[PDB]
Amino acid sequence: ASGVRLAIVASSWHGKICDALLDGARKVAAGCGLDDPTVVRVLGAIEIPVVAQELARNHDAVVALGVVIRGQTPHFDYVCDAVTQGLTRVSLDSSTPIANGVLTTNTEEQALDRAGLPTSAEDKGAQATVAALATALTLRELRAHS
Amino acid sequence: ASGVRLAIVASSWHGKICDALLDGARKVAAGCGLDDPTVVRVLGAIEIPVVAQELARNHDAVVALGVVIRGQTPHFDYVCDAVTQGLTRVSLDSSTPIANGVLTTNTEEQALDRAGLPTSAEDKGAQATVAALATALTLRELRAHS
Amino acid sequence: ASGVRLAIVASSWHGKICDALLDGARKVAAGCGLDDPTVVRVLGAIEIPVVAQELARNHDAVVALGVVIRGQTPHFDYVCDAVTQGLTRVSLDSSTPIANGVLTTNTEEQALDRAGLPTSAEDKGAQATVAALATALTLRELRAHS
Amino acid sequence: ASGVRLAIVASSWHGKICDALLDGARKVAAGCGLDDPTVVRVLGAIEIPVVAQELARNHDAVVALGVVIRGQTPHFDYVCDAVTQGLTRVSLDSSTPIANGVLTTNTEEQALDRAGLPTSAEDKGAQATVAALATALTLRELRAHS
Amino acid sequence: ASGVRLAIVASSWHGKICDALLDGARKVAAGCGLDDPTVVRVLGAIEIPVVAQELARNHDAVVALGVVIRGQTPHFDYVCDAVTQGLTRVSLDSSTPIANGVLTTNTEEQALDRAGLPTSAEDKGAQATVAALATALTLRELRAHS
Ligand SMILES: O=c1[nH]c(=O)c2c([nH]1)n(C[C@@H](O)[C@H](O)[C@H](O)CO)c(=O)n2CCCCC(F)(F)P(=O)(O)O
Ligand SMILES: O=c1[nH]c(=O)c2c([nH]1)n(C[C@@H](O)[C@H](O)[C@H](O)CO)c(=O)n2CCCCC(F)(F)P(=O)(O)O
Ligand SMILES: O=c1[nH]c(=O)c2c([nH]1)n(C[C@@H](O)[C@H](O)[C@H](O)CO)c(=O)n2CCCCC(F)(F)P(=O)(O)O
Ligand SMILES: O=c1[nH]c(=O)c2c([nH]1)n(C[C@@H](O)[C@H](O)[C@H](O)CO)c(=O)n2CCCCC(F)(F)P(=O)(O)O
Ligand SMILES: O=c1[nH]c(=O)c2c([nH]1)n(C[C@@H](O)[C@H](O)[C@H](O)CO)c(=O)n2CCCCC(F)(F)P(=O)(O)O
Ligand SMILES: [K+]
Ligand SMILES: [K+]
Ligand SMILES: [K+]
Ligand SMILES: [K+]
Ligand SMILES: [K+]
Ligand SMILES: [K+]
Ligand SMILES: [K+]
Ligand SMILES: [K+]
Ligand SMILES: [K+]
Ligand SMILES: [K+]
Ligand SMILES: [K+]
Ligand SMILES: [K+]
Ligand SMILES: [K+]
Ligand SMILES: [K+]
Ligand SMILES: [K+]
Ligand SMILES: [K+]
Ligand SMILES: [K+]
Repeated sequence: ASGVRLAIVASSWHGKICDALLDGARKVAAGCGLDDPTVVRVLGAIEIPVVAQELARNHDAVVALGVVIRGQTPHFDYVCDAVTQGLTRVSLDSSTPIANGVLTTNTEEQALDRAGLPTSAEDKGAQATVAALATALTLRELRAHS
Repeated sequence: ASGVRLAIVASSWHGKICDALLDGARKVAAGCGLDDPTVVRVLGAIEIPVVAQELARNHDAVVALGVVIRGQTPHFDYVCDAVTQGLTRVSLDSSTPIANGVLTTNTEEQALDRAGLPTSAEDKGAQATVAALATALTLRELRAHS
Repeated sequence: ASGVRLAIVASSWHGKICDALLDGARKVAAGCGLDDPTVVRVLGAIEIPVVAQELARNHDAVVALGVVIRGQTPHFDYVCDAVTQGLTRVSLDSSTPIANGVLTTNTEEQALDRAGLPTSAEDKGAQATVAALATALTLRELRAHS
Repeated sequence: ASGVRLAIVASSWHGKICDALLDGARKVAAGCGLDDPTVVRVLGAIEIPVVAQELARNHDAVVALGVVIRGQTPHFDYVCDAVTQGLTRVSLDSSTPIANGVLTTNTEEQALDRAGLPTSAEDKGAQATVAALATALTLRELRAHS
Repeated sequence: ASGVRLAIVASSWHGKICDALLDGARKVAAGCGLDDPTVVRVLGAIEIPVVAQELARNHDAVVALGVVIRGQTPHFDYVCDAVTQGLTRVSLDSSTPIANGVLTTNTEEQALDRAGLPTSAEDKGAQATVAALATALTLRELRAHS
């Protein structure tokens, strides 16, 4: 995937988990021959789509990373709705894969188990990056060349 | 339906169930006189809409196939929301039927029962392909000729 | 309403209830002076929006008819979400009333009770056609004439 | 506020409660010295957005009035989804305030208590009309002038 | 951030809490070198998106502030849906961060605890303003300059 132009936008709310997701995404990229993806940090998940929109103008794939954990109020629901609506719109507006590596969990324990920290069962940041690269390559093959 | 240009995009997440959906889809297409539909694989359901969008540009119908099974977190809900929002937008943007053969189940048992395996109650992949082809033929008759 | 150009698109999933809805729609149309509305059948509710979009280009109102009954899986929810998002978009894109006569029930008995059979409490097919025609006539009044 | 061009669109479903909302709306408009608002009736809440779209072309603000009361089926949910999606889209397409005076209650008593009868705790018809007028005035001040 | 043009739109439903969110927003802005953000008041949360849309034409970031507290009817859900859908669209239409500082809580107690009063656990008005400003600065760096 060495010719793929990859961007990663990672939210910061939930610093340690977000750092873990970003590390996983960056390692997949480097594993795939990309040592220099564009990496941008934003404060919360709601800020991701507008930045992803900008990044989609100059990249073949964008990986969105973040962590949303339910609390005591309906806020969780609306944060997640905004992200889903935003990322879906951006991908289709730009005809560019925007992989969703934004964790949406009920508990912190669940988020930790999915961030690819040392004891985690999985890494959604890494998975989201494979998805982004694989889709970019597939689109490259489907589009105009001769 | 021998003149209809059909594309099938299939998510890889639950590989065995996805293989089963694709088999049903392909057999329907072949029975209707189409031995060579455009078949594209993607990694996860979220990746389907952007690829479906590309395929809608030069096909009369697109069949989306995949399997989303609910787990411990709200992830299931947001994957399904993205797929719904995306496929709906793509079909209307492109004025092209995008048939939904993306299983959205609570259990693996339920998904298996709907993948048209020897013992399955039904085959969602075959059903979605019938729907895509029937709708394309209907649109052809509705539109400009002769 | 003899001057209004009416289309009716009806899904075939749950055939007898759909037939019942279509009968109610046709009777209202005839009563309002329209013996020959454009009637198109599709396989499932998900196929309605793209066909409604096509019909909206050539008609003053479209009636969407269908039956979606909840089963074992979350699939009901997303089918209904798709229908709602699609018809809403189509109505506003085309500035054309698209009446929602798509039943969304928990049981078959509920669906029967709203299909306007001899024993039914109401006829949603008839209701949706009144809604479509009334709204078309209202828009005709509000828009440019002399 | 005497120079704002106001339109009101009110659905007819639950006629008495719909009339109460409308009286509250008209009272506010008269109280603010408005030239007779454009008043349009539609059959059900789903018809409101397309008519509000037409009204927004010729008015500084639109008040949407209606009553949706939950029953036995999931249909309440999808009616409200459609209204929410439609009105939000119309407001933004037209850059015009569309005030949401559409009651969404679980019971008839709840709707009555919010419709501005002598014994009502609230008057949501009046409130929506205040919001419409205020927002129109705010926009006028924000936009281009001497 | 002294060169960023900031706008704040604040709903007046729940006056005291709104004032508190606004104070947090203004303090963050002042701390980052902005003493004079554009501040606009609206009556309800549903009015925010149309005003944010106007503000986005003339500003680098917009902070939406407000308070939606659940009551006895589903109406809370649809207000929050409208705000979520609206703000998300406005941000992407305008390619401008629209920060969501609209509290969505089950109780008045919860809203007070998130408004940054003296004994509050957090200040979401302050948080939303940091988000808006950080995202504007990020976008400035990503976009065209020499
Ligand atoms: O990445 C995130 N992850 C998050 O978990 C998050 C974020 N972001 N934001 C806010 C953020 O998305 C925006 O920056 C903010 O709304 C301003 O735009 C949140 O308010 N949250 C908290 C959502 C859950 C609310 C809760 F804290 F659990 P509560 O106890 O208030 O219900
Ligand atoms: O076809 C799928 N089928 C799926 O079941 C799926 C997919 N895809 N993706 C993610 C995938 O769609 C994207 O590739 C990813 O978000 C990157 O964009 C998932 O996270 N899932 C799992 C959703 C359910 C998560 C769960 F495992 F059940 P959990 O226990 O974490 O709640
Ligand atoms: O009119 C309908 N009415 C329907 O009830 C329907 C339809 N259509 N479709 C599918 C259909 O909308 C599309 O043709 C298909 O997805 C291909 O695009 C469905 O899958 N359904 C079934 C939804 C209910 C799910 C269930 F069958 F009960 P389950 O037990 O699998 O949850
Ligand atoms: O203003 C309304 N208020 C309403 O309460 C309403 C409306 N409209 N419509 C239908 C109507 O919006 C459209 O005219 C129709 O779908 C055709 O487009 C409804 O079906 N309803 C009722 C929703 C269904 C609830 C119920 F009838 F009680 P049920 O027991 O069937 O769940
Ligand atoms: O900022 C707000 N905060 C709010 O809490 C609010 C607002 N606004 N609006 C209405 C408002 O958004 C609009 O101005 C109105 O719909 C007209 O467009 C409301 O109806 N509410 C009340 C929502 C909850 C309703 C309830 F009071 F809990 P109920 O008991 O009626 O269900
Ligand atoms: K791109
Ligand atoms: K929790
Ligand atoms: K990691
Ligand atoms: K090619
Ligand atoms: K096509
Ligand atoms: K499960
Ligand atoms: K099969
Ligand atoms: K038309
Ligand atoms: K059932
Ligand atoms: K009937
Ligand atoms: K006129
Ligand atoms: K206007
Ligand atoms: K009830
Ligand atoms: K701007
Ligand atoms: K409460
Ligand atoms: K404060
Ligand atoms: K740059």
